[PDB]
Amino acid sequence: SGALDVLQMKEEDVLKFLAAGTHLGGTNLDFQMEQYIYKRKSDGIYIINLKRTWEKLLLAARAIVAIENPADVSVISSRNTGQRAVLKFAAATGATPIAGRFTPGTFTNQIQTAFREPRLLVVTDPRADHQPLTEASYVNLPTIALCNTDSPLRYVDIAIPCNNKGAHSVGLMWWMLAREVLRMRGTISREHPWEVMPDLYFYRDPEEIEKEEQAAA
Amino acid sequence: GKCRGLRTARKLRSHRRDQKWHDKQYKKAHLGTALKANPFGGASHAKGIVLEKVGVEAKQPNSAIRKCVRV
Amino acid sequence: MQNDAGEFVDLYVPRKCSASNRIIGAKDHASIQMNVAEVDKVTGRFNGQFKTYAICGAIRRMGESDDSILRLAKADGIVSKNF
Amino acid sequence: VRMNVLADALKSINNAEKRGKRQVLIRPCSKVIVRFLTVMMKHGYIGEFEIIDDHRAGKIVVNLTGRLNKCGVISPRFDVQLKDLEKWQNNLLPSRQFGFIVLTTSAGIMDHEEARRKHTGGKILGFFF
Amino acid sequence: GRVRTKTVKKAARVIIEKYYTRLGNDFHTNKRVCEEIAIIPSKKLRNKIAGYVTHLMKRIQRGPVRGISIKLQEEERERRDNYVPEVSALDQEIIEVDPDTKEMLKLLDFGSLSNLQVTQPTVGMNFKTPRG
Amino acid sequence: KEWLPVTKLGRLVKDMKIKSLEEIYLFSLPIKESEIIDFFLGASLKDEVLKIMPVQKQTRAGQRTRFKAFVAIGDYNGHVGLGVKCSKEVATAIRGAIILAKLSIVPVRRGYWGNKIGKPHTVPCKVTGRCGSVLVRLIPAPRGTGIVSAPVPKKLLMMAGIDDCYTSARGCTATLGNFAKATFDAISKTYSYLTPDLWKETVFTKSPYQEFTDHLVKTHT
Amino acid sequence: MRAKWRKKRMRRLKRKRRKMRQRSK
Amino acid sequence: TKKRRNNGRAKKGRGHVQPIRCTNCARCVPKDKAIKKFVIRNIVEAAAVRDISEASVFDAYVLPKLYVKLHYCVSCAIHSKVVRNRSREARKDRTPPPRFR
RNA sequence: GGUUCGAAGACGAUCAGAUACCGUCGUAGUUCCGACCAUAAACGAUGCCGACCGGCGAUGCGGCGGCGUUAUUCCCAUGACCCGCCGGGCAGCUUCCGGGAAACCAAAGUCUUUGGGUUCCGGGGGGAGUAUGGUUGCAAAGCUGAAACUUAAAGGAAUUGA
Repeated sequence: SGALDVLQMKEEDVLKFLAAGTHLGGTNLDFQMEQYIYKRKSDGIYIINLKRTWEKLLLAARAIVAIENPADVSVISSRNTGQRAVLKFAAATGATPIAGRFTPGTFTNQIQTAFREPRLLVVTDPRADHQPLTEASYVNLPTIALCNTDSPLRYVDIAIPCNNKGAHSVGLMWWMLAREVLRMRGTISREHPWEVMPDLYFYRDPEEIEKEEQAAA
Repeated sequence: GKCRGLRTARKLRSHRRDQKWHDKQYKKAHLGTALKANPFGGASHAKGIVLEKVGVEAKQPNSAIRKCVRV
Repeated sequence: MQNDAGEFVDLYVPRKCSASNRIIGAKDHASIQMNVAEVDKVTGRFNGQFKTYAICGAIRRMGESDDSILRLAKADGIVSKNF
Repeated sequence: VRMNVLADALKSINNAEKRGKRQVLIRPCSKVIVRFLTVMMKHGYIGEFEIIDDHRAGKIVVNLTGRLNKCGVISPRFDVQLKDLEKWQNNLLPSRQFGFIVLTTSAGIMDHEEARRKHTGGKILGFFF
Repeated sequence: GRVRTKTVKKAARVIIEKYYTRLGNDFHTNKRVCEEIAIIPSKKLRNKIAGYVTHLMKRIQRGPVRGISIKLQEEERERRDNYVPEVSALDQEIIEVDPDTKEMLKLLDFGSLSNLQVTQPTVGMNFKTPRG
Repeated sequence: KEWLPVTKLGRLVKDMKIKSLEEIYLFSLPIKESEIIDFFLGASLKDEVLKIMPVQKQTRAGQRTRFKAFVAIGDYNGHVGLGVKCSKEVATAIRGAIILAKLSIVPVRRGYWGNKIGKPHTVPCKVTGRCGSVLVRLIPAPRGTGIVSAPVPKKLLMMAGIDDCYTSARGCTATLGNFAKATFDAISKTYSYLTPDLWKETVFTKSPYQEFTDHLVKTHT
Repeated sequence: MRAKWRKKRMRRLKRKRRKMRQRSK
Repeated sequence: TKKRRNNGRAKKGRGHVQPIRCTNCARCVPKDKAIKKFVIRNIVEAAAVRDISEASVFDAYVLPKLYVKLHYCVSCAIHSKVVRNRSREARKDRTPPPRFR
């Protein structure tokens, strides 16, 4: 994860976190997350720490490298912000996504024919994605979650600090992980800048399709 | 126990005596009124001169005249 | 778990939490096992080995599940010192 | 008023074990409680600790190993015999395999396993299993 | 009270889903396109089904119908899933940074950036809206 | 007549691989199948019925009756159950309480009163168990005493394996359901009571999902 | 019989008797 | 058996409060316990905001509102259906009903 | 000292009958100054002093730190608005700290893992706060306060129905 200038944060990964707006946190605060916070602005916005982004982007991407079968990874977003960020992710690591609407009693219930049984849960937001995680109790499920300063920490085993509500911010955190797992396997080089573009993983609003199809000519 | 001191020993012991007189199967025991009332006076059997035969009715649900004596 | 004569009598040794020293019971589901991968110091790739851990069911819903793995990580040199 | 010190401290550490702090600060400190503490850290039910001499009475910062279900005290300190120590232990420690009863003898504050070797009864302070 | 039971709409979306090509708007023609292929044991039940069809065939001409996929707008759904822009949203030269975000990055090695247009936060720390 | 196992841990068992459910107990993985438990202990297992209880629910035309089967089980050597089920006839209720128990079996500890020379014979320390408002307690006790208690929590222990033990009790014992529930939980609390024979640390082994991962990609979806 | 209106009734048939037991002095 | 936490009345620093006469009945009710309302109302409501404006004196005029403060006992409230009974969690909602039109 | 109200009373309506609701009057009383009386669901139906065990959004009193508007213009500091820090106060919200028979309680928690110090008090229902004696008062009444006899249920919190 660190000490090693073979896994370290690059000059080519500072002007993507700033340009999207992932460091820009909130006003309210839960008592657990004050060890990922630098200092408050005069305006009312919590600036999230950026060394503790990289040192906690690779540990999580250290568990997914320690996971044995590509299938078992249950990736989720209910919310419509990053549902093109959990499906293209599946089109790089070979996970099993469930985007849009969780059918409760998925993990817990046998007799159904939607019957799942993963070994890791990578969920885009604990607060919204509530029903996922309580199920992560009744069967034992080492959990990951892209949390914020706001949310409570019920059934999660790592807390990655970032602004996870925006259009530029959710889909940018779903490429590095997939980058930094694929680099940790040897399928993309640490050398060649990775051929895929970061805008492949942001979800498309129905208001900028009327901008893009209608203005091409 | 509630008054936990090391030299209380009497405070503790004036309170239970006081108390046990509230106990029924005891006060019924520790006053002279139980044996003043009682026909046998304090005893397991005691003989007597009959004087008339008498039928007593029974109480409800049940009914049937019950055959008694007056001694 | 013996008599005098040293022979191991009790039918299974349970797990124990790597965080707090509380034994992880048999009908305790919000348990966890989590392996974490190691990575070659010059190559930046998987070595073929990990650094396992565990967390019990009483600690997760209490709130302190994401500040016990970092107190166990850090100390085995996975994560750097200053953080 | 704080009529009796020990039992401030002894619940405190227990209530920092149920919850589970890495260490516990316990406020006004004595030569019975630091003493008791060393008897515990002689059988492994806690680890090493530091006392903080502020010119009043000390504070103490123990480090709590999670090998500690409950600590407790007895009050008042009754007067025990060598003929009358079975029927504490036999009603105050859990098992015949583990448990300890600290008391105070003329020849020192110590555990009930040792006061049967030195053949000395005396008072009683608390227990730990 | 003309509302149709689940026997109808079950067998309508299951007849639009596969044969969207053959079918259409006319009631009197899909009255035959519903009968050639299927098994339907009543002429009244035959007519209920074959006209909700026409009720449902005019709703593919405006928006995406919920309980049913088709091969024409399911490729054009995924058209946008396979979109990539030409100039990226994040790789920008003139980026904005505050005098607290300037002093936290400089604590790390990134301490003399040539493309940080260092700015200021608006003076006065009132933000909240009143109560009632 | 086939056993067609659905889950990932049950398909493994059905292939004769994961050997001796002490291995599943270690990993705390939740059993929701019947035959696993039938497959490991089986003919070593003996059931009973302690009480069938009726209950009702006032409707507008009379009322609906039903019957309630609490059922005991567990080998004369270290594991037991205590399931319950409610249905509209009795041998439905019986059958489907047997199965629901076998589900929640648990493996009992046991130890020595005093001296150590032979075998383990009682509840290794003073443990208490409750449900509702019946508080059972299980005090350790010397050889050939026997089980000193009431009919209910005698007919768990006897089987359990715990051979000699002094009890206590509280509360409304007539509310059998609770009692029988109160002493089971209790024995559930032998393997979660930490002594200094278990202060020696944990050395981790491997879950059955991780080692059997290439075999399960080829045998069931 | 409500409580308060019973405790009138003990209170009215005690105050009569205090007339009675007076006269016999 | 207990049903409300704050027992029918806002009072936690006092012991005794001052009484107020119910304006439908005339019952004494504890200031805090009461149901209160406030009414602001032009002397023309909807129908009579038309006849006067064409046969009036002043070039551009405004009429006065009529301000009352009401006070209800509990059953005076309930009879006149200013307020309902409510379900057990529902109860809680001190969030007042929405006044848009 | 007697405006209003208003136990007792007089009428009018009401009803099978109403010495009850409503309606018209109206005494004792309602209000002051003096001395008695000592009880109320006198309530949080919840002893006082002590330690300890979570998270937040308000609020009142006192003290301290800090951008910027506004007032006295001439600014020194005092008032008014703005974001925290600490102490004592009345309440809230959130939650697998924990408890309980549940409702529910950050106390009603730290209780078969049963001991921080100390004061009042209950021991199945009625009979019965009765009789009696002693006590206190002008009086009504207040503090203390039994027995013979009488009976397998009173009762609590929650379910479904009607």
